[PDB]
Amino acid sequence: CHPQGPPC
Amino acid sequence: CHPQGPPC
Amino acid sequence: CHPQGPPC
Amino acid sequence: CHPQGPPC
Amino acid sequence: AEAGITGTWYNQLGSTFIVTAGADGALTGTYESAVGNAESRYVLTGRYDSAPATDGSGTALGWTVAWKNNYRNAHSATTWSGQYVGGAEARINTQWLLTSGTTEANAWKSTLVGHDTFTKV
Amino acid sequence: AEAGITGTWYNQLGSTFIVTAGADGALTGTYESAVGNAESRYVLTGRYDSAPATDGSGTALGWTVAWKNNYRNAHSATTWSGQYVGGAEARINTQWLLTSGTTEANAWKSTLVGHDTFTKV
Amino acid sequence: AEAGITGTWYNQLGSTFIVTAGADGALTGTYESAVGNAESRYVLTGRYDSAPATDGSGTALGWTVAWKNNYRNAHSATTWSGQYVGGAEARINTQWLLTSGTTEANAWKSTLVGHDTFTKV
Amino acid sequence: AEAGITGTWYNQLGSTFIVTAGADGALTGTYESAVGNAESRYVLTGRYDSAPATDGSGTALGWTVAWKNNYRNAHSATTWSGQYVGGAEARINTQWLLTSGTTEANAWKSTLVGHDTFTKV
Repeated sequence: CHPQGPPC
Repeated sequence: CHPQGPPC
Repeated sequence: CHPQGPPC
Repeated sequence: CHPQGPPC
Repeated sequence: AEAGITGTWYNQLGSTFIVTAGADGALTGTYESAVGNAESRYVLTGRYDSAPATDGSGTALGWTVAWKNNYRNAHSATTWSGQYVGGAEARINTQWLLTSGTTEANAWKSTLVGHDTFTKV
Repeated sequence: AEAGITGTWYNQLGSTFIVTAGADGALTGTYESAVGNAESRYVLTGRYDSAPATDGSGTALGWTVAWKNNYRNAHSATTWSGQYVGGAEARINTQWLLTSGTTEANAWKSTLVGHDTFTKV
Repeated sequence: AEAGITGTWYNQLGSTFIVTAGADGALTGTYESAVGNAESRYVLTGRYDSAPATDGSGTALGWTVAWKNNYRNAHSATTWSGQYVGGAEARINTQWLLTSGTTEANAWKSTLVGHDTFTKV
Repeated sequence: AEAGITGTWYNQLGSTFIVTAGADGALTGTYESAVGNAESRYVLTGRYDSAPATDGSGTALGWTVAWKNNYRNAHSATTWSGQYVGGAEARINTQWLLTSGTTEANAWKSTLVGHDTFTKV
């Protein structure tokens, strides 16, 4: 759920 | 606990 | 001209 | 002779 | 480059980054991951190597984003290394390294590697 | 970290970098490759992710250096991604990507990868 | 996988590789760079990790090609690490490392990194 | 090389690999992670590029290990790319890529990168 993925 | 680390 | 490129 | 090596 | 780099870029996953290429090699801006909320905007800073070119080469550049803002603190940072190619279909082709803070036993697996291509469209 | 990161770091090849870790995640400083002349000093800029830690983890960070100064223009840039570990033997362990500006036919071979460990000694 | 992996794969640059996935994790075959001459065919050997999957995951695999045959000896070797995804549009997505034999002073710049996506079409 | 490569190598984390360098570029052997039980032994296969050298260069090589044996199936594979340097303190310096089988949404984070140096001692 890392900031570098989608979404988030 | 991946086979590429220690131990295991 | 490395074997991993094009051509060669 | 790249700036990231030694020397230079 | 410089002028050409300045602007908004999008990658294939939905991320967007807005950057300003300053006269003396600086790159500053924001990276936004998704949704369209302030919570996905992170600061980015990097550098580009401006060159007289007579043969169509790309402009080498790189930037870093630490994944912390007022809504999230992911304890990690990502660096993108690549080159800007301008023209009709200007793009920035990159390879990235994402490192997470780990304990020393887990250091061996703290860095992910990947690639991203950004376009203006 | 922050305080701990601020200072001079040396790697195994002879390079030195002096950095200031600013309160809100910024990293700014200079990287010097060798000889001990102004001609080997380049500007570096990056970010670090400051975290409350209760288990001895490293602090994730990254920085970029574009290889251009008033004496050299190497048409390339390097990004280092890693983590800072403090203590008696504080170190910054990193993996780096060096990309050179190429023509599109040679793009496939424009990026080198490696690793560097920096210490205060 | 296995069955699915066996066959001919092509990448975006024009290279082709023919591989046989053997019952107990082996991958064997040939990699051909271009022209369509014996002079561009090199032996490849690798392994794949066969798994019972109930959620659509890829099959992890990797292979190596040493760039020497009877017509060329490039003093280098490339390893590809990635996963096979089957189906209508089966593909093998990889990241590769190409290392050239260097002297110790140049070791720091002996490895290139990149990515390749192979398809059956 | 060849002869020189054949044997047992150890890395800084405790792993051991036993390899045979065959006359025509093949590398075959086993990799063992730890404990000293059959449960940590995995098959490895790779290639090396044998060259007439007149200037002390390393021998480029690479190998793959799929992390499955009769006791474990880690759904991943690791490839090591590097060079063998012989002599008093012969070593194999490598960079590795470890890819795990993921679903397509998680593909972006399926590969870890690192480095390892192996010695005979």
